[PDB]
Amino acid sequence: DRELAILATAENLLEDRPLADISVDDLAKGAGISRPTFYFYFPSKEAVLLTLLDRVVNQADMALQTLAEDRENMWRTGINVFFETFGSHKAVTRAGQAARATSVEVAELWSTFMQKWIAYTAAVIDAERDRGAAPRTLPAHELATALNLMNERTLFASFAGEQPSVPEARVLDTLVHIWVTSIYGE
Amino acid sequence: DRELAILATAENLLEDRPLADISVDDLAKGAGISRPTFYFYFPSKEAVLLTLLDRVVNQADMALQTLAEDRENMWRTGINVFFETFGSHKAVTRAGQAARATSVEVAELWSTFMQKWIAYTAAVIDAERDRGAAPRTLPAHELATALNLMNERTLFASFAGEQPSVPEARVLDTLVHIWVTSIYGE
Ligand SMILES: O=C(CCC(F)(F)F)N1CCC(c2nc(-c3ccccc3)no2)CC1
Ligand SMILES: O=C(CCC(F)(F)F)N1CCC(c2nc(-c3ccccc3)no2)CC1
Repeated sequence: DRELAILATAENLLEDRPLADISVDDLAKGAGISRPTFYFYFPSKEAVLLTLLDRVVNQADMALQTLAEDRENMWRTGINVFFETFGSHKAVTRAGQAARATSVEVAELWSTFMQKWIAYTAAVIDAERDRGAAPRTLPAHELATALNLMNERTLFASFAGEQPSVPEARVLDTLVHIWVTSIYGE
Repeated sequence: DRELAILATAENLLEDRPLADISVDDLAKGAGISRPTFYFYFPSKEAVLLTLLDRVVNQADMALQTLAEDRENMWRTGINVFFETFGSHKAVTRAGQAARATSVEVAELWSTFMQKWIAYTAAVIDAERDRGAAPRTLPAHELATALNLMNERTLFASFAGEQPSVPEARVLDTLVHIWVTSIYGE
């Protein structure tokens, strides 16, 4: 509604600058509403970012669910959900990652979804071991945890152009290599 | 001197609480000096953390240099330098990681050492490929980047007891598995 215009404005401004340099006034002005009208839809600019991040993590989650309904290509398509979804929302991903430090709600959102994505990873590794396609090496949930944390750090360093980082055009191939060798390697 | 007592005090208090809840007064009081005497040695409590982190990253770096003067055990000993060094300084590591967001000096320190550690990793992978012990798969510097970023995120999640995290007692074996399979796996 006006809610969607507030969310579009905040995502648009986050591309230009950090949430510290965005006023509820910029957000109201972008959405064609007054400041007190903003406060009807959101308590803070921090609450706007939480909603933007909730939409992006659920978009990734729903795409992974769709997939779940050649072993290298299987993992590549799964990693690609996160590459494309977060890569299509870099400003929100970057701001949301930074807000984990200062928002308990943002930290718990991120934590909830990582636990879900790790549990799905471990379940697929377990299924691969059960069909005899993968060796019983590390505990599957521990392997999944380290690989998902690798993806989190690597994808977000690439998207931010951090030094150091894998170039964005090389990051999917890099991560697929490490997943497939670590999951199938004896 | 008095400098060492300020640094010992700050590391001691960081174990109890975050740098936000430590006053220059706590630091002065711990070191048996006055507040203005503190300002003779350090401009801010933020400068104390920068020095503490510089000492820890250089301790790791010097231990790695010592090492550099069975392939699974080679990588295990190298990863162990970082596990033991950072694991022996969890309060400083945790505070230092958080300060990357709000200190350019802390972010550039961390960046400098990651670039060095990635370049050393890539050089060892290159040497392993040159002696025919490792296959020419991914670009060595891209593989090294992702593996080092994996270690950074995984070690620091374990030490902080984040949810999710690999249990501290399982994190070295977890990371050695993923390094050896990804470096030696075809
Ligand atoms: O990368 C992230 C999370 C990234 C983040 F958010 F930063 F951590 N992944 C988490 C989920 C992984 C997965 N794929 C499949 C699958 C199942 C069926 C068919 C195809 C694939 N199951 O689990 C892909 C990689
Ligand atoms: O884990 C980190 C960095 C961790 C951080 F800081 F979080 F990123 N490592 C970076 C350095 C790696 C390495 N080991 C050896 C070696 C050489 C000779 C003999 C034995 C080992 N060469 O490179 C070990 C893992």
